[PDB]
Amino acid sequence: PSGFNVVIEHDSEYQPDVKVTYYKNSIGTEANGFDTGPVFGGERIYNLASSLSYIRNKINVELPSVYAMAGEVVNNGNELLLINGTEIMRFVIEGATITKGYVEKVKPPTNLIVSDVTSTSAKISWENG
Amino acid sequence: AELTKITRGMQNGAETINDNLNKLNTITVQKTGDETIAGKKTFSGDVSVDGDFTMKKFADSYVAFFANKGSGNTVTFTAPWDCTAEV
Repeated sequence: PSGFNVVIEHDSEYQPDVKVTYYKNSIGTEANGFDTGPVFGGERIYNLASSLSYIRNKINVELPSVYAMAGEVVNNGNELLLINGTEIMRFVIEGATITKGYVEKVKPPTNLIVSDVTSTSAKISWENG
Repeated sequence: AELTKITRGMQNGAETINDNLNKLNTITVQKTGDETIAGKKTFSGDVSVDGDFTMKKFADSYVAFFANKGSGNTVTFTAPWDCTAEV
């Protein structure tokens, strides 16, 4: 929909910052085993532009739809890693500890409309995320 | 020890890491096994040896004897180090 959304659950009662990077063939992600890639340690690191929004204990990292990828989620507490083969999308939190992280699958409803409103009732209608 | 720098994009990364780990493992003094350590080793703090301690030329570098040959009445000498005398 709006984009590709990665949820980061943390222990802060506030709004931790998140910095997103992307890189291929870092140590342990090479297809033919350790150091079988074209640039040992990892190829070009790209900074990914994110739009962040917050609720208590949950950061929602909205990235452009073009970056959308599958993959294993690794939680290292200081950083979250979205590993898809050779590709890694790295999320670095500031001022909190990552509790759990995941690509948002169950997404919140959207076009909320109040119709047929009377003194005693109203009808709420929406659209799936 | 002279280790070879590990950089992003390097060739022979696995072998250079292996050689460096092997270099460190064979040059370092470890908390187990029998070893031989070369070089002048100066210890800042306290040192205790629970096992058998063994040293070279003890009597020469700790015990010094100075006596007057021609008279035997007065001994005059330049102290080799800081010490306790037994006249």
